[PDB]
Amino acid sequence: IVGGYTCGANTVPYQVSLNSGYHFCGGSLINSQWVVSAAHCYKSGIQVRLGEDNINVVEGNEQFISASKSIVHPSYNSNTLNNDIMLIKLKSAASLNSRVASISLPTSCASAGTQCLISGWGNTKSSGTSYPDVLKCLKAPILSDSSCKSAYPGQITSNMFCAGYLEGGKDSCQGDSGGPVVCSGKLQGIVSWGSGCAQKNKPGVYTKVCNYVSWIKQTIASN
Ligand SMILES: [Ca+2]
Repeated sequence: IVGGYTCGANTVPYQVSLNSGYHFCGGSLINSQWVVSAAHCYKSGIQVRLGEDNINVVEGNEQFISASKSIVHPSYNSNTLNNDIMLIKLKSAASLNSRVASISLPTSCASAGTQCLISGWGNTKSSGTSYPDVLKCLKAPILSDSSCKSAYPGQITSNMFCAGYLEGGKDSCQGDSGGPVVCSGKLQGIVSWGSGCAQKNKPGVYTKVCNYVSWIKQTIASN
């Protein structure tokens, strides 16, 4: 996260870390057995880390759980990043408490201007690379579809939204992918892609979770 602040330990109880011997993506807990993340974070060997603040120190409150399976959206397109969503089933059910809790799915899409909380352990630099130990947070509005499309003409599908600041200085960055975008208590977005980090007129692009609620529900029911 570039331009954000320290969240505070366990204040984003639905944030997960995907680990393969290092932190490579984020994700959100949506029930005791399932995490949502981005299709592009897809790899074998994933250990889901819940209740993490400092990802380098065991502090207490962590639960380390192997993914049992990862489900990339069948229509995911790695050139376009259209349908950039993935579900991960935990080998066993997390223990839900105040530190480790699930985020609700929206029942309707958010409008332009809604303020959301984005969070991750990704690079905190616009230029160069500086990874934090602790979770960082950012408040960012959802931009209008007109602005989003005039920033990335021919690249925005109806399953993507833009959020952030046209002025540069504040954004998600390398490391943050798969992580939540939460707006009024629901998960509206997934960190997906952009152009550099916190560059002027190049806001971050997010997966539009409201378009996937049925798919999520349907796939979880059958697995
Ligand atoms: Ca830790």
